[PDB]
Amino acid sequence: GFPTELKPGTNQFLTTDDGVSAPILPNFHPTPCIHIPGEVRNLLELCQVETILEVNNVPTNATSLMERLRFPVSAQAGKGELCAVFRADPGRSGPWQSTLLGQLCGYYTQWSGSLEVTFMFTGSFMATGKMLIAYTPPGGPLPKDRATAMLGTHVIWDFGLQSSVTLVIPWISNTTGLVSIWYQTNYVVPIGAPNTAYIIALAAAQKNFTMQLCKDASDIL
Amino acid sequence: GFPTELKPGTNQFLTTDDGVSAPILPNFHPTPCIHIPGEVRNLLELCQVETILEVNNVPTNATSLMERLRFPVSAQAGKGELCAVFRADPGRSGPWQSTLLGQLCGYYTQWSGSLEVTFMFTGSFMATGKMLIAYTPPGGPLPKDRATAMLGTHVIWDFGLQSSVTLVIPWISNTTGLVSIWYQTNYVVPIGAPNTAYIIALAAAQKNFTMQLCKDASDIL
Amino acid sequence: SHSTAETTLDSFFSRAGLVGEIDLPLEGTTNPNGYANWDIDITGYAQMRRKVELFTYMRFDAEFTFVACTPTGQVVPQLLQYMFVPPGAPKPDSRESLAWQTATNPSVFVKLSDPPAQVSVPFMSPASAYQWFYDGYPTFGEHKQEKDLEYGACPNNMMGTFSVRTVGTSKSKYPLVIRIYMRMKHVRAWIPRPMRNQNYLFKANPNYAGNFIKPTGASRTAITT
Amino acid sequence: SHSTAETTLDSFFSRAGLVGEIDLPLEGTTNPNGYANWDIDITGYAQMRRKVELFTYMRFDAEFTFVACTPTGQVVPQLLQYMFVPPGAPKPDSRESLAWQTATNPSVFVKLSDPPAQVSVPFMSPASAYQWFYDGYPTFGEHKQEKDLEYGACPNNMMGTFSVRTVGTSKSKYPLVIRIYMRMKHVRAWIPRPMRNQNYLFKANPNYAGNFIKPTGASRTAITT
Amino acid sequence: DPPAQVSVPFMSPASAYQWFYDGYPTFGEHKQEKDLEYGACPNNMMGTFSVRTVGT
Amino acid sequence: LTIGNSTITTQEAANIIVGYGEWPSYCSDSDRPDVSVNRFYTLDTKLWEKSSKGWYWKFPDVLTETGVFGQNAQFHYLYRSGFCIHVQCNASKFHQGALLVAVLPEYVIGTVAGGTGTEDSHPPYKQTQPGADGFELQHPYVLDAGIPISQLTVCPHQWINLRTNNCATIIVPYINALPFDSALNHCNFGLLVVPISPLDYDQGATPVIPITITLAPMCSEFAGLRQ
Repeated sequence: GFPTELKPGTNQFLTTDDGVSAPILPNFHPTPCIHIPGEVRNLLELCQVETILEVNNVPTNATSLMERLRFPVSAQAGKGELCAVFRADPGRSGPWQSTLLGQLCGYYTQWSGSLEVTFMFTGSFMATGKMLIAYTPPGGPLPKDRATAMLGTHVIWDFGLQSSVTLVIPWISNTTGLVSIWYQTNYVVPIGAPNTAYIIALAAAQKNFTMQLCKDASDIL
Repeated sequence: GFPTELKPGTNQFLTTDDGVSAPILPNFHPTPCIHIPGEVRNLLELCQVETILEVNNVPTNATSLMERLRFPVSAQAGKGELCAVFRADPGRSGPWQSTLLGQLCGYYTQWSGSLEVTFMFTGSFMATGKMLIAYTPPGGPLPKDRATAMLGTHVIWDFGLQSSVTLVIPWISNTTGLVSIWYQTNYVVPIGAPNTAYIIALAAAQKNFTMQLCKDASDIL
Repeated sequence: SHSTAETTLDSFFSRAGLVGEIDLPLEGTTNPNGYANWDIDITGYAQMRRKVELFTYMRFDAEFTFVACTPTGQVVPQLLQYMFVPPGAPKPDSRESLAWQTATNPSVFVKLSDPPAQVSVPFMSPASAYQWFYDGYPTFGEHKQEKDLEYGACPNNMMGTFSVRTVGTSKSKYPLVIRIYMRMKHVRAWIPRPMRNQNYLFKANPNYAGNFIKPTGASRTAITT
Repeated sequence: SHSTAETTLDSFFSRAGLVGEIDLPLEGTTNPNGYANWDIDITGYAQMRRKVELFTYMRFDAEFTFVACTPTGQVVPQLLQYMFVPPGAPKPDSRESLAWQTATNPSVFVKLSDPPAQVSVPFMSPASAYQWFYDGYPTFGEHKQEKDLEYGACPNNMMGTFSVRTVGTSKSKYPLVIRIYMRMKHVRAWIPRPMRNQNYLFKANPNYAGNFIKPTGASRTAITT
Repeated sequence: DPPAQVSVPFMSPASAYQWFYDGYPTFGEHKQEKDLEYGACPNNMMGTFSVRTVGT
Repeated sequence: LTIGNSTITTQEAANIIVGYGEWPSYCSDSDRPDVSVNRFYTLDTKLWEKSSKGWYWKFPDVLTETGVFGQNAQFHYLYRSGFCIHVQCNASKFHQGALLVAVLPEYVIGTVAGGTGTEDSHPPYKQTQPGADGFELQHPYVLDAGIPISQLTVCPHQWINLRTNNCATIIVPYINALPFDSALNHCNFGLLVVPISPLDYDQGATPVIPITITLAPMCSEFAGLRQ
């Protein structure tokens, strides 16, 4: 007869309780671990994967399926407006729902990290011109004029250098800044050259992405 | 089959039982502790806070709200009686219910500690006179004459020294002594001077305040 | 002081008291759908909020146990299991919602004949710590001139709720009586502020009326002893 | 990073949710024989398979607990003991099969008043690890032009099932309600693959229909802001 | 469960209980009149318990 | 140093008292304009009357319109600087008074419920930015904040005694909840003043007492970032 105290909460079922039980058959040996030269242990491998983001979600026809992946640009438009990226928020709707991180955030609430964008130029061999991509810092509203854009951080994009240009946003959380893309100058070509081109964009995140709070939310269905 | 004894009192619910449970999710990391240069650990910080105590709880009109915080004094009264502090007891009603310690004692029974009072003089620049504040020690009844007041501890209050005067009551518990304030002398001024002044008082407790027994009493409502 | 062993801080904070009460009417008009959701609203009751309002910066886990019985104190053999939805996911509105089918939400099941249940949940709020006061505009959006469509109902600040169902093909035929006790595990405070002295008029606002009150009027007149 | 103690992987995977539901009708037409067999089919439900399909190489043991109650949450004193047949032996078809008399199969019996049952079973599949995808012909026979007589029903891939009977001379007269929770013990993955985006049409095949869908169409037009 | 074992601390404001008292039990400064609550003095005992039944 | 006819300062032998040995300093852990910031401008004079009850201002809301650097900082939400506040009361030998000055962090604003029906409407657009006009008190027990006046002693405070000295200075440290936080979204602090002695004087004396507010950043900043 050993005395023992009965703590409250005996028949409660706990979802987060990690339990272990003795195997029924202690004699069967599981299959040996397979040795492979390359070894990967952590989920960090997914954080460096590149994903394409698209804006022209207007068409829905069957025979227009392949053109979705890019956005065309033409010389007919003059000093207009190329693309209007929505507020950068993986949780909210928009281009970010297709990405891996946005799906991962579907069970989660608070996120923070850095953002980088890469651009490469695919024009004609004889063309000359200058492109500029700038991100407006927080506080500043949407750029009405290019003067309000220049006060923010801007990077020069020459046509002799293709993709070594790197832009970094120091910190994004959850309110924030906005990014806009205008026509820096019109792409002009002489006779015997195509009148249309295409532009490819890249987007990734740095190592400083972290998670704090789990959420019991499921987006499916 | 391990033998075990069942102690009595298994289904009882205990209010004071401190229990710990395993977290459901062992992977989420709580937010890191924030480092600040100044650090405070104990509740003792509240014990050195000064609180004003008032006696003239008679008026209740709306347009007399600001005058409550002081008590006026005039030269018309001659050798009368300034203020009659009730029995010093934070538990009982009176000026002490507004103080922090008295509210803290609302769940508690036995208290002991030292008391100190500070007075500063705010009269005219040309006036001359002498004030005296004395606390009657225990045993002695309420002072009928100033002779019975002088046998107790008294402190001289000159008008050249403002607030460096300190009076200490060695020990108060829960029966006790009484404190009374008379007009030491009438405040007289010549022509071209105000006929009314005001006096400010201070009250605090020493480090020797302690608590012994908790009580299951709530004063609200 | 001389000895501070009996003056231990342990008794200074630890006090268990009744905080909540959940009823399950078998028919009704306020709740005719047969199910109710109870979010953890500490600010709901004045008597408990008085103790809490002395504190400004705090983050801690929670421990709850559930007891059900009859008004005569008799015990009955009924078993329940409790399921929790993260605060991030929206709470169910109608019975046909998908919240009851979610398998990704962890659950723990215990009986009643066993010693009392002890369960703990982590701090899942995206912020660093809870804030009882906010000298500004609660919304954390870039828009500072308009108002959100979901104004008034902002579950983004609380910590979620629990769903209760009965095991069996048919619905339960007995109403139960349940009382809840609340406690703090860790105590850490930074900025000390005063408490409240007058009563509260609204549940979510400390506003007052035109009938002012006075702390005490015991002294008939200050002139006399 | 600076501190990774709160970012522990423990909360990244551990989530308990409802996965299965077994009914015991006292009479019926779908199951008029009074007994049912439930094989462990993870691929049966779309919502759970979405989490699992991110993983390719895995082998692990299982832990299950069984709870039975009424729709009103009342508890009843009923005891069950569970018997498991190895996957190698064929599953019973008729009541007069020899599977109920097999003594060589180990069994563990626990009550209900005791703390919740924790049981574990080893990995008995003849293969090294489970394979969710197979770019070829599933049969492992030397014949590569004909088809087996048992096509369609291939229990050689699953992990078996359980048999449930009632203790007593006569049959039980109460139906029960049972819910099951599923979890992983060890997490180890090698080859990362994408998940699914569109819905499923058949249970065992990912085929799609001619009505294509689009991830989002929130932007009314891309030309404007 | 096994039989309940509960313990409560000494919460009386005094140092220890006193069964005998060669004087006047009241600890007030007044020594000639009597308190309004004479006869019922819960200030010496250790309190009581409240019992209610769970159920509507 | 000041363009005009006012370069008033508060001596050079002030008596600074540290609080709990945590004087403000630079947080430069890991877990050039210095010419135009060191110059101080004197705010306009104000006339104190008998019926005045007090004033309160929101920080740094007042400096958005006043300062030259205030205008271009409306889109740059970052700001971090400590302040030194000097208070002095110019009075002769025929005036009596006492002043209570303290800082109350997160000065919350509470609405009022008057009339036969306890329902309040939205504040108007004009009163959103009162400027130098400010507001007027209605219930001074709560000071539009629900707080009894007597209990403010929990925060740093100072007593203005005219018996010996006339000018006093108080120093407060900068406090924030996060290592980096927005300044234009979260209110920093506010100033509170309460009159203790009603204005009393005889004929022939000065019936007006100047009110002086002095701003001077005792702790210089580097600043400059996107926040």
